[PDB]
Amino acid sequence: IVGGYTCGANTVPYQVSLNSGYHFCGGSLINSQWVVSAAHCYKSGIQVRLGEDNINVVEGNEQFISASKSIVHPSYNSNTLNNDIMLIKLKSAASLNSRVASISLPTSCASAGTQCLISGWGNTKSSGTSYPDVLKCLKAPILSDSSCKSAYPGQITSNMFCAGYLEGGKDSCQGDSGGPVVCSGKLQGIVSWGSGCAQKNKPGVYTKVCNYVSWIKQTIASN
Ligand SMILES: [Ca+2]
Repeated sequence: IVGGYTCGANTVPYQVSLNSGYHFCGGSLINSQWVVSAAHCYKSGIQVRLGEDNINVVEGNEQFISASKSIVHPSYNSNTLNNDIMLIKLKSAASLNSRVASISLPTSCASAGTQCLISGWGNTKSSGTSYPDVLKCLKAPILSDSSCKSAYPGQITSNMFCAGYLEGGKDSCQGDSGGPVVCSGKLQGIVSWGSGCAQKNKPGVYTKVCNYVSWIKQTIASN
């Protein structure tokens, strides 16, 4: 996260870390057995880390759980990043408490201007690379579809939204992918892609979770 602040330990109880011997993506807990993340974070060997603040120190409150399976959206397109969503089933059910809790799915899409909380352990630099130990947070509005499309003409599908600041200085960055975008208590977005980090007129692009609620529900029911 570039331009954000320290969240505070366990204040984003639905944030997960995907680990393969290092932190490579984020994700959100949506029930005791399932995490949502981005299709592009897809790899074998994933250990889901819940209740993490400092990802380098065991502090207490962590639960380390192997993914049992990862489900990339069948229509995911790695050139376009259209349908950039993935579900991960935990080998066993997390223990839900105040530190480790699930985020609700929206029942309707958010409008332009809604303020959301984005969070991750990704690079905190616009230029160069500086990874934090602790979770960082950012408040960012959802931009209008007109602005989003005039920033990335021919690249925005109806399953993507833009959020952030046209002025540069504040954004998600390398490391943050798969992580939540939460707006009024629901998960509206997934960190997906952009152009550099916190560059002027190049806001971050997010997966539009409201378009996937049925798919999520349907796939979880059958697995
Ligand atoms: Ca830790």
